[PDB]
Amino acid sequence: TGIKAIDAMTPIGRGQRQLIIGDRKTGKTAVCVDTILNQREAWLTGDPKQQVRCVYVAIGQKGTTIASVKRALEEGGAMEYTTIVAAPASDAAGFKWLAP
Amino acid sequence: PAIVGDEHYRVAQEVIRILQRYKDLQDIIAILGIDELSEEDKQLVNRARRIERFLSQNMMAAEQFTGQPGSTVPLKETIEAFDKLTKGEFDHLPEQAFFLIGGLDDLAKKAESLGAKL
Amino acid sequence: PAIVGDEHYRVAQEVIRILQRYKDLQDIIAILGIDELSEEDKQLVNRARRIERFLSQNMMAAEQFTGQPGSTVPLKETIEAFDKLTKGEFDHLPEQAFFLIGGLDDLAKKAESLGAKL
Amino acid sequence: PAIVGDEHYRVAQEVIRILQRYKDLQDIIAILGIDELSEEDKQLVNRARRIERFLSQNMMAAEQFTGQPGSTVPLKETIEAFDKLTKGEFDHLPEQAFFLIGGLDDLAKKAESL
Amino acid sequence: EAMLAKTAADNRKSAEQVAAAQADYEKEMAEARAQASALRDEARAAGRSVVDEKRAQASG
Amino acid sequence: LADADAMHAKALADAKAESEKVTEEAKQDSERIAAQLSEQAGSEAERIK
Amino acid sequence: ATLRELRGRIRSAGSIKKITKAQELIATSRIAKAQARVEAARPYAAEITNMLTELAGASALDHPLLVERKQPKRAGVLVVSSDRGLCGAYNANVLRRAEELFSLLRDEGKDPVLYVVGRKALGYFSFRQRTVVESWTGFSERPTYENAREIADTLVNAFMAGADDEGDDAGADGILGVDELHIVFTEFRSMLSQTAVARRAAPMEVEYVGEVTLYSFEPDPETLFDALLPRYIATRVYAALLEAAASES
Amino acid sequence: DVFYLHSRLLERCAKLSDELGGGSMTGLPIIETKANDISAFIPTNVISITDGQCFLESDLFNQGVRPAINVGVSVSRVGGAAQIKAMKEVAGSLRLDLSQYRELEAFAAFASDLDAASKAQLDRGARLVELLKQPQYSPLAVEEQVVAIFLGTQGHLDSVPVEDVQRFESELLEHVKASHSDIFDGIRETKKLSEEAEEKLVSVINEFKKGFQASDGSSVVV
Amino acid sequence: DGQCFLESDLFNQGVRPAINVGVSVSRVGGAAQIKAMKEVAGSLRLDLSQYRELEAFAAFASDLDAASKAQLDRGARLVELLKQPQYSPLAVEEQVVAIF
Amino acid sequence: LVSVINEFKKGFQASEALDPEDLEKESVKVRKPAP
Amino acid sequence: DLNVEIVAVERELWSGPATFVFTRTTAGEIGILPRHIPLVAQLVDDAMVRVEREGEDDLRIAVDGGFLSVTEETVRILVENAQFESEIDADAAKEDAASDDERTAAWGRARLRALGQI
Ligand SMILES: Nc1ncnc2c1ncn2[C@@H]1O[C@H](COP(=O)(O)OP(=O)(O)OP(=O)(O)O)[C@@H](O)[C@H]1O
Ligand SMILES: [Mg+2]
Repeated sequence: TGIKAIDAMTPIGRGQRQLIIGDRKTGKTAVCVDTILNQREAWLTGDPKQQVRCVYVAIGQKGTTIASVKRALEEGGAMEYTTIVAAPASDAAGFKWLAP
Repeated sequence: PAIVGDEHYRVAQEVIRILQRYKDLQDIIAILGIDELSEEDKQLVNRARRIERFLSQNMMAAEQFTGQPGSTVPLKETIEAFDKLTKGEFDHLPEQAFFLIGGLDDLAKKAESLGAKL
Repeated sequence: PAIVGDEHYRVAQEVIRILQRYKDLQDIIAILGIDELSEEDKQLVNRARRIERFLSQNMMAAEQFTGQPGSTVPLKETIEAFDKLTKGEFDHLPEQAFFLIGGLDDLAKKAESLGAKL
Repeated sequence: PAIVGDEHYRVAQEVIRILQRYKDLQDIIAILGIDELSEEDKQLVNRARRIERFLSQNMMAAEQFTGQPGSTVPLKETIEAFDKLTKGEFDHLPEQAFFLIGGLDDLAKKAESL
Repeated sequence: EAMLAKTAADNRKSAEQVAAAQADYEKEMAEARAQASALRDEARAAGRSVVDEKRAQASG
Repeated sequence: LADADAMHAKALADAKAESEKVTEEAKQDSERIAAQLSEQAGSEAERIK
Repeated sequence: ATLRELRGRIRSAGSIKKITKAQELIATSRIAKAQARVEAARPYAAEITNMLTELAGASALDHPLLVERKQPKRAGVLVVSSDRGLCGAYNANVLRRAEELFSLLRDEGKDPVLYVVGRKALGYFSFRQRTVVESWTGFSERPTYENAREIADTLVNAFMAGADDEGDDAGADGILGVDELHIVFTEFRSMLSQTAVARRAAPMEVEYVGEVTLYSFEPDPETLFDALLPRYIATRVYAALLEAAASES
Repeated sequence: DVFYLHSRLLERCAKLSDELGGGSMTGLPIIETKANDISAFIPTNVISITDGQCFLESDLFNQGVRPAINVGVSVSRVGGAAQIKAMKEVAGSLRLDLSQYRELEAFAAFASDLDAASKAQLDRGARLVELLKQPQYSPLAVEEQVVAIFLGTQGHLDSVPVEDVQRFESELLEHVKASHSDIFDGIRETKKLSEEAEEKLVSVINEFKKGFQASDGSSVVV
Repeated sequence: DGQCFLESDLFNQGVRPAINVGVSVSRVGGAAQIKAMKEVAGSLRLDLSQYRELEAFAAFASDLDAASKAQLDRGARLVELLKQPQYSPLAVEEQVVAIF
Repeated sequence: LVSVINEFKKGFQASEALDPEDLEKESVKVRKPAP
Repeated sequence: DLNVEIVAVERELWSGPATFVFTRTTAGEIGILPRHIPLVAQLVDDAMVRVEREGEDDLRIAVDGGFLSVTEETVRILVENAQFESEIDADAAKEDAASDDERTAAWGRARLRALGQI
């Protein structure tokens, strides 16, 4: 993930499911975006055994928040290997239910 | 005051105020005992303990449980006793002297039985 | 830091940290008193009380309630004032001097009115 | 006692008492160090450390990790061994000798090996 | 008597002068390291100003 | 006394020597930092464009 | 709302738990230190007691500090308390002992004179409206010999000023002294037991022990005894202060 | 069937066998709790489903602990199997160090009353807490993380003031990458910290400490 | 348009009417008062709120400062002033003089 | 009003024991016998 | 050889064998040798104690509130306070000396005498 706390105290392996749980405005999206950005060097390696393709599912977020996340990924060059599946707050309950 | 008179009402309100202050202090007391309270608060807490014990009484219908005959206290004696107790005139008597008794005469007899003197 | 700037972000984070520490210490101060805190904790508590008072402000829309005209504080003045607070540059002023005022000029005036001086 | 007998109950209760007292002293040991402890406290701490380490055992499933095979201590053997430990008949032996062993025979062999 | 007093004051002078020399050496070391740190910080600050004006120009 | 004075002089000579050495190293590090930051700023400008 | 309140109360209780446990361990360490100080003080007290015994044996037992004042009417009571308040019933016990001593003194016909060590007794007597002639504060946890010597000087001076006092007039002294000196303090018998006790320090009485090369005194036994007895009073005050500090911890 | 919803969603994240190409999908579900009540229905279900949890807390965030991960309750059931050997070595002591630090933090003002071991533990814990702090949008490569954790857990931050740790760390990492990048190379290619690399790193750290200056101005050497 | 919060705790401890000043408020404010009352009672509610805050905070301050003691004394006097028995109305002028 | 207040303020009128043996006695030891 | 013991009110300061003990009682200068007769004297207000050992330099001590007790076994020196030669600084020995206060001046003179410059 590139985050010292996670990579040292709660390491994540490939194929694991690591929940990020917390109250609002605690940095959950920050941690996930940092992980996606950290995958940049692995992507540049070019070797599929090292490369990590990223999917970011946004459920129930306002469209401008998704735009901000995409902007952050652009800044770090992460959108070259990242796909965003967006079901913003205005979407029907069907899309919010199906996006994951 | 309009119905029970000014003295009855005043004594009742003073008793309630002391008991309310004791209830408020319960939070501190539960953790730290009474030794961390100011001198005024310590005095008030001792007075409140004595008041709350003295509000108890040996009831007529309680004899079947304890074998102790009940007592009846006239209203004037009750007002006088609680006036004195709120004034601090019985601060020297032990708490148990106030427990399950009638009027001031019973308080005197029980305090004597416990070695204390009124 | 990217948008508001390094100084604004730094001062805001310091204010939030001080207020969080004060929130943590509130219960200890309530039960065991402030004397049992460490020296740095006492200093932080004084700073935090002054900071929470200074975050208060007399608003124009509130003149109908307080009967006091409102004030407007430029952002740079706010940042400088709270930077001074977080450094303890106003610890000698009574905390009441920080209540419902504008900038540092209003703070100096109120401190003069209360007998202090910055 | 009605199920496992009085001897087992007494030995287990004594072990529990010693371990609980040691746990109580753990905070003092951590903060102020073992120096502040009383002499009786130090003796109890040593005895409790040896007891808590003799509760460890070389398990059958642990062989694949540590090549040593596991042990099966009979109930009476365990009862008597922990009775002796509580009474204070092994406090002279080093602590390391109590790691991952079976009954008293293994304890003697590991003590000799040290 | 004067030779003895000399010997004494001279020994005292040497004993304090060794310490004074060590203190002065440490002081100049600290001053030079502080100057180096100030140089590094000023270089970083100038670079930050450069990137900030670059941001302003690019935004415009 | 002679030994102490000579040692003090030699210590001050070493003081200079090392002060100039560290100042030179600081100048080199400052130049390296400036070049690195300028390169990063150029990359950021490319990204902005 | 009720659950939110309960969770807040739980957080508060946890913080209080942490602080009290930390203070309890710190008090353990402080007890060790205070006991060390008491033991360190012991030898000087014992040996000076032996020297005072020798001088008293080889001198006329007529010192003003040893003679009982006829029809005494004042008592100098020194109540030793703590500056800090988280000590449980320590101050309450000391103050009950002092109050009982005051009642006994009133029965004996002496008006007590109050000297206080520690802020808690100061507050107690301030609420009780009992005037304090002079008080010391700020050294209850780790008293030094300087503090004890100052207290002993004050008490001994008050005792001396009481020799010429008749009725209520100060006499030629110009100061209305006291005819007796008492110390109320907590003796540290052991970790579980710490008992408030009142002991009279002046006028020291004499009890004779039957029997065991004699000693030589410079310049003479009388001057040595006179110069040593106040030092003994200071030593006893210091020992009491250290005992009070240990019992407070 | 809401539990079934999330469980069937999250069981599709897996590490496939080599017979199926050995590919994998790692899941990072995010859950928003209210008033930090992790016993609510959906937090309970998702916690049950997943392999580990990173609990983020507002109190830690406001304290400056960012990312605000509560390492006391955060767990990873995969654990060391998901770390490289170097990180496994340097991160071995972090758990106990931080737990002891949280035990001792009540005695922060009483370092005189603490024996040497406890005061050292408290100082090390403060250093490590500062060490785990990270700015936003700044992922660290595994080798840089290993070097930083090495600094923290090998006593190389003991001589540094607490408030400086972060800067020190960052600066030192920039120093190595600029002049001693062979350490990072070694760590990355071998995924372990060799003895020679460790000695070179210690020497580099000490020289940098010589060059470093604390915020208060005092030297950080020795 | 605002509320008067009556509390049994305040009532029992002698504060009658048992109005909890901290939470009681009027949304009309000075417009609902005559000029004299508005003049002599502009900051009364805030002053008593701050007084209650300080009193709670300074419940164990062994050594308060002069300003804090002044605030506590003034607040206690104001609290006593606001006490009022049942069936004892005051004309607005009398209230103005009392608050003065 | 303030003058009236000050005049009125000038007019205003604002309203067991120890057992002697329990008291331990410090004494000076005399190696000699009783008198 | 005889056992000397310099013991303060709080902590015993020194104890060990010695060959000679010089000091200044109120009567006059006194020198004690191993089998001196039992004696009890009072050191002068600005006394100094010089303990001559075997194979080591004389140990010089400044004493405040002194009392000498020679016994068939050992020699003891009691001090309200005492400072060794190493632990004494000339400057404060000077400003402290020549001061108005009697005890301050005596302590200064004792410190000077222990130093040697008198
Ligand atoms: N490591 C960090 N250092 C500093 N600020 C951070 C860090 N991580 C997050 N933040 C800031 O904290 C705030 C909350 O971050 P973020 O929105 O990622 O959290 P969240 O829990 O997902 O929030 P939300 O409930 O709004 O979705 C943002 O201002 C973010 O910039
Ligand atoms: Mg988010």
